[PDB]
Amino acid sequence: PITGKVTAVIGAIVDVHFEQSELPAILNALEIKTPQGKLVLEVAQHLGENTVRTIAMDGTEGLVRGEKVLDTGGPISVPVGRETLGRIINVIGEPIDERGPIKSKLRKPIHADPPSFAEQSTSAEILETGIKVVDLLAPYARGGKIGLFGGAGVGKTVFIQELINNIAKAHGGFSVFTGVGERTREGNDLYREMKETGVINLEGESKVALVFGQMNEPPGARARVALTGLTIAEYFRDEEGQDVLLFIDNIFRFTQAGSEVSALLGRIPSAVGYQPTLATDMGLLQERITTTKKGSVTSVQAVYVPADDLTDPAPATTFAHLDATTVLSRGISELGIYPAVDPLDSKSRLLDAAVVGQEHYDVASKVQETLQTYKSLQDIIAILGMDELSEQDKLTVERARKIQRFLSQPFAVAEVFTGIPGKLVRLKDTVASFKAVLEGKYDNIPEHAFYMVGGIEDVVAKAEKLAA
Amino acid sequence: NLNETGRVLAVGDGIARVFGLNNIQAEELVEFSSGVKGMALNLEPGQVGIVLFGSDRLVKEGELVKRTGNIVDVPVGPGLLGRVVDALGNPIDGKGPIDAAGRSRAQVKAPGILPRRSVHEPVQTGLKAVDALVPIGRGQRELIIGDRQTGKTAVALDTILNQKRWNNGSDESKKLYCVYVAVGQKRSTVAQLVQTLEQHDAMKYSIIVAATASEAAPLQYLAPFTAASIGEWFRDNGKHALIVYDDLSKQAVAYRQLSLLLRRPPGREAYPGDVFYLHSRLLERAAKLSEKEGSGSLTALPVIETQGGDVSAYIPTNVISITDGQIFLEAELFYKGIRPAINVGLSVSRVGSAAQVKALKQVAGSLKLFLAQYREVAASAQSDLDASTKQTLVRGERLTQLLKQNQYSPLATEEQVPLIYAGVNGHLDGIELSRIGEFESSFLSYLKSNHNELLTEIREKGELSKELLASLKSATESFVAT
Amino acid sequence: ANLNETGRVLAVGDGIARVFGLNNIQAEELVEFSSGVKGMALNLEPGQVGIVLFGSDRLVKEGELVKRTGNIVDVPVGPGLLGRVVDALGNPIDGKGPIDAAGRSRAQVKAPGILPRRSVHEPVQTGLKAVDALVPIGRGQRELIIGDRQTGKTAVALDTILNQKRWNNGSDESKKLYCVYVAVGQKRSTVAQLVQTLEQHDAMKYSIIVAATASEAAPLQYLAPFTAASIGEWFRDNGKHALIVYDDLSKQAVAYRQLSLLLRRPPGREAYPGDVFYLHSRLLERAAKLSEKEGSGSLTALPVIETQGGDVSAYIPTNVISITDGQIFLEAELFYKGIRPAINVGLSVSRVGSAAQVKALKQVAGSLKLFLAQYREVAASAQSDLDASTKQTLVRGERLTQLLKQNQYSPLATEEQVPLIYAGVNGHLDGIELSRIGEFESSFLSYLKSNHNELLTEIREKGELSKELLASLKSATESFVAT
Ligand SMILES: Nc1ncnc2c1ncn2[C@@H]1O[C@H](COP(=O)(O)OP(=O)(O)NP(=O)(O)O)[C@@H](O)[C@H]1O
Ligand SMILES: Nc1ncnc2c1ncn2[C@@H]1O[C@H](COP(=O)(O)OP(=O)(O)NP(=O)(O)O)[C@@H](O)[C@H]1O
Ligand SMILES: [Mg+2]
Ligand SMILES: [Mg+2]
Repeated sequence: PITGKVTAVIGAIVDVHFEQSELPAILNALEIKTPQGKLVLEVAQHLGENTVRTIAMDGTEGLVRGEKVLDTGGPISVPVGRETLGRIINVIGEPIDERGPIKSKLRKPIHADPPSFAEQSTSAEILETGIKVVDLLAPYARGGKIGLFGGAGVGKTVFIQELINNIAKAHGGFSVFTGVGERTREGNDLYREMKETGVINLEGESKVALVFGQMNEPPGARARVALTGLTIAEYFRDEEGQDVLLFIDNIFRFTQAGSEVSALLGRIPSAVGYQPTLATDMGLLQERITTTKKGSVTSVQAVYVPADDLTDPAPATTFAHLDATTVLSRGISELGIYPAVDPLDSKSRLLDAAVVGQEHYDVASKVQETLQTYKSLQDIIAILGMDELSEQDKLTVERARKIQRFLSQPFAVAEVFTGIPGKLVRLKDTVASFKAVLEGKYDNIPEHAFYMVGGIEDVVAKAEKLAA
Repeated sequence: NLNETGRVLAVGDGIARVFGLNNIQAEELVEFSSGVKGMALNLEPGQVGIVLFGSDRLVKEGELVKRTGNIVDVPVGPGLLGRVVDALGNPIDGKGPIDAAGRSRAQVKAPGILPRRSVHEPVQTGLKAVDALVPIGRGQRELIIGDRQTGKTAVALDTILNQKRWNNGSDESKKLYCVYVAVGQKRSTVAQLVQTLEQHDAMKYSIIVAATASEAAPLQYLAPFTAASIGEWFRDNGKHALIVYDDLSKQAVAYRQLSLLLRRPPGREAYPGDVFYLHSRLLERAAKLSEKEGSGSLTALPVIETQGGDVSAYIPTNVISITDGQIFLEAELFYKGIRPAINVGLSVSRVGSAAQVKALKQVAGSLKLFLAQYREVAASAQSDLDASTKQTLVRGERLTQLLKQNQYSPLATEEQVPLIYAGVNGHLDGIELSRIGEFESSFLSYLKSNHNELLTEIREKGELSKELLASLKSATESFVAT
Repeated sequence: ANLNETGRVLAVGDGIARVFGLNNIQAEELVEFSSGVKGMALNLEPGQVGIVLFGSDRLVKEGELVKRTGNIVDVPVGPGLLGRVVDALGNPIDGKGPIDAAGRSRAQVKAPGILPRRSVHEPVQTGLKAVDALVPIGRGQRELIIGDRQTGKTAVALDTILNQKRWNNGSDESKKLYCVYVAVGQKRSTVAQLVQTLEQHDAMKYSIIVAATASEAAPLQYLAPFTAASIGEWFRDNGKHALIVYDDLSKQAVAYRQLSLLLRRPPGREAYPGDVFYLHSRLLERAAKLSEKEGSGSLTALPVIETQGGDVSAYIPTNVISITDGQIFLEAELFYKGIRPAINVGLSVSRVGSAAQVKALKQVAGSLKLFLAQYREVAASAQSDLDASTKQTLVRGERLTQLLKQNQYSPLATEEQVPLIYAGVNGHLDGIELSRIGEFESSFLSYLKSNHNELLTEIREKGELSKELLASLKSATESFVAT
């Protein structure tokens, strides 16, 4: 049991002195016992003279110079395994749901090396998501990272939950949701909603692990939580072999936290006031989300854009790692289209002949082409009346309106809020379904047959029930 | 001695660097020879850095300093209602000692994830624009933000005034106790505020916590957390407190003073890396507690002053993202006579409908819409426009005018909904734009003499049935014709 | 404990270790810590040395022993690295075992002086219609690939490497071009995937990968391009030719900035140190074409820079432009329209390559440089009059714009290129629609191969257009177009 003594407390920075070379490695978790419970520090630097500088994971009010400090012998560790599913967990792996100890048998460090260059899967590949818009038009990369855009009131939470659900049923992979700087009020919402939707099931089996680093916690805590959430996600890949979803809400709050820790550590700020380690801080998180030979952790990360300036060093660094974006728009929502994904805005590196095959690409590029003139044609149809359209134009526009509505879809999780049955359309259907519509094989169907239905057979089934 | 005492090594700029005090707690309070107090923010090997609560002309090198053994606490309890206190809870209003239920610390763990419930009960501000378009619920943190002199205090203040409607009742679950934090303001400004509350008989349910412009930086820094704990007594005991932090711009300035003078590292705009943590620590304490935990709530109106409307500044950024929405005020609108000068298209309450009386939600549904469509077609307001656009323009002008309101005159919900209804539904179209004010006044009094039944139902039921709606429709046209 | 050969750690933080002893150490000597992690003696001071780490700070504690190495920062070099993937210090990362080194070169090697150089005159064939015709690169040149995120920068360099398969299978050693690709700051998976592409096109056997990826320590990223140039230099100094892609320098500069600020060097413009120019300039000066006496070798550099919001005037862009011998600028606007390669010709230039261009291309590139980037005069104005004269250049312009398009992974031989351009410049496309210029090109090359292969062969073997071949080429062109 290796002991030290607090020698300094300056806000969330705490210095501790030790005995000769009994010094904790940088990134070790240290512990002080407080009457609150216990305070964790993470070793940041070796200052010299057997003194190390640390970052606090909780408040430091009340500390006294000379107080004992215990070395854990390693980095912050977190429980891993199925006993984390359906539970709420903080940055230091403690349960914060008043539901008792995470009776997990193993624990792993949050700091760890990425899969080796040799361990790296060598061919990019689609993660089929069960969602038309995404699969067809902006498919997710397996072991990739995806930027989720647009703030609130666009069904982000239902969209995330549908993903947790589609992945677990279609690929039997679990999810980990990391609220990085999560607003306590909103975490409490999410938890209640997850129970209501089924994805957490306290009396049964849960599909998702919740890890929260709330806004009222010190930067140290907010910077590390992502890695907490990620470690749990890695265990499902490395030991259970699954294709795993990792949600990070919000990735910008990870950056800002490290900006703040860096500032407390005395480091001279870089451009725009971000930490000089902005890119490596980002790399140390991202490079761990990838496809090994065992599985993949794939991550859906919510991205805030400061000043709506996309060249700002935070998005700019983030974007470097993003394989796709899903752009949720109120403008798509206010036309009653659910999920409110924007088909023109949402983009993927993998919408590519080589990755998805020549079919998939061709179908999607036409859909894209179609919707594109229809967008510019919103301008003349608003002035010239409808009739003023040319032969191929008045058709594709009648058929665009038809595509634009076929991009809707009922979510199995929305079911409880809606009563409409939910549909997980396989990518296979999604491709043909859209190819056929584009070829004119369904022009003689009224638009409403296309709204809130799964695969083509439901456009068929629906239109026959509208008939009487 | 040295475990319990210290020698002043150096003093200057409200920083006392102190030798000894080897057993002191971080953030613990100290006492000096001359009697000036301070708190120990920097614990270092050689020394302790103490920030002073009073003029440092009172401190000298060599001077003796004692521990008090206490982290900053503050008295809390109902006995503070009607009182005006400094940041440590000393009475400053000449009304005698303050009776305390007990004492809470300045810094308190915000309620966790689990002991909460979704925001649902409204904080009725009395302000048509807010209650109709940017509704606030008990537990929520809603930011009042804008450039100087745009009406920010006024929004907070009409809100506090409006709580007379329940704070004179007997049903503790409906009452809303009020805490107002004056950070960095001038004393005569706090004095005049007090007088206003006194005149409208709102002091009885309010507590003023004042750390004004001449007061040492620590006290301005502390005042919010300290007021927060005062608020929390209500929350922890099955009641509902509203806390206004007027304002957080000035509190961030105070903390920056301390940090720069303690030589902690500076960052953007010279703020310390823990200025986000200061405000989030502070603001997560507003909360809507679970049924197990008593259903208490604390609702926060932090104020932020922007400079040139730049919400990307360091402190507004921090606070915009911590909170649940923005009420955005603007000089432009203000000068046009739109008061409160709320910019609808920039204001939001992420909570939204869940916190609105159902009646107001019923009539306002479309208000959100017409006004949205209004400010889109605005540049058209300057001859040739189809009857579609002429209409859109007619409507919006009037709905805008309906949202003007005098200061110190908050409206009951049952007074708000019929006014909003008339507009929303086109009963104001044929009425020249200058007469919308006198219309509101006359129409209200007419409903009060002739239709007290409709108003009583709106108030007592909170929803509008198709019978209420139909009744409302008739009574309106009735008046508009007349 | 010898304090001459050995040291004790005083402190470690911010990527620096402060070390006591090592009295015999040289400035910039590599050192070894207990954990096996390596470092570089950066600043020797009375009573201590400051060592920059090539790994995480976790891997070094206070009180630990540090061993001298004897060696200034260096790397393995030689033809034995071919087919191999290594880290910035030369360590294999490809699962394949110890590197087979002809010897070791320092990371920092001085540039060839004023004397040992000769003007570039030998083509680096990219196989990209737009680059070979309009921004010809010569062996020994430095040409910047610059543009925003996701604009095809890497594609342009990678097609160039894939294209070398043409000569690196022959015997004639002078026509061959070995390839060093440097990944600095990229995702491990990007690079893994890149290497698999290279393997699949059988390009890997003549290329070397040097990777310092996103999660690695800033100094490893700072260093990679330098150790990659010495690897590249071996070919140069031994009468052979090497192409080096620095993908990308923007990220190298960022890493360097990380190191300088933690070293507490004063932030300048955009927070970069004063020496961020010297960072690139010394690196890139090492590209060269050597004299007869120095064996005639060459190292050609293709550094990649990433603009933000398309601004080529930022500090780092202009620094590199003031070093290299030209730029290939890629516009995000063209890229989104489907014009790929999205080479903005107005803003692209090769300062020395014209000499080294294959004559055939030079001959059918008559003014194409001037004309095209000037059709841009009319084009921008077009959308005030339905003119007569300037309606022609709008139709030719549009055609050459499609001719310049090109699919990825499909680099094309010179003799496959010159006909397409001849057929464009002389207006044989004027009548054909836009949507068919794509199909025209594939079908036209088939026709040429089967029926007029004698002529392609002549273009390939002499590289010129004799009046007769010029006239014969006119013949075959007119025929196909008519049908
Ligand atoms: N609804 C209203 N109608 C008319 N006048 C108003 C209204 N609200 C506020 N005012 C006046 O406008 C001025 C600014 O309001 P105030 O509440 O002081 O804003 P503020 O943003 O706190 N300004 P300051 O704190 O001084 O930067 C005061 O003189 C108010 O009396
Ligand atoms: N000539 C081409 N024709 C068609 N598609 C292309 C071409 N070149 C590149 N692409 C595609 O366009 C995307 C961007 O190309 P890439 O070469 O990755 O550019 P980059 O500037 O290096 N992007 P990054 O480095 O990730 O910011 C890739 O998905 C390519 O597959
Ligand atoms: Mg004010
Ligand atoms: Mg690239």
